Amino acid sequence: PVVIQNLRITGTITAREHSGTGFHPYTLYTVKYETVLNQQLAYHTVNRRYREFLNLQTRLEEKPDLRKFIKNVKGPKKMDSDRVEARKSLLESFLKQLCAIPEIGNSEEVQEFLALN
Repeated sequence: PVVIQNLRITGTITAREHSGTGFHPYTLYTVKYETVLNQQLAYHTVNRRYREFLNLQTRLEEKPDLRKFIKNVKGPKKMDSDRVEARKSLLESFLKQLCAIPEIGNSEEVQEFLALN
């Protein structure tokens, strides 16, 4: 029932967190996408750290009913432009493949990651 289109990573934001003893920088990937209704379109942006992509896969894998669907979906594993580009490409295709499976795209896990619900 959720219709997601045109999902891509458009850039990054380098932010900061407190470790408890000081501040540390970290990287968010900016993911933009649209949702369709029937003829309305909503624009969406969510910023997620690499670790958040990895946690998403883990949440799905923790659940047998969902894990089955993503057996063959290549996901993340726990400047050098070629590597940055390969990472952006990997993460993008990961999300797109997840969204293309109704049972996964509509899961609470993907919805939360994408800030849809």
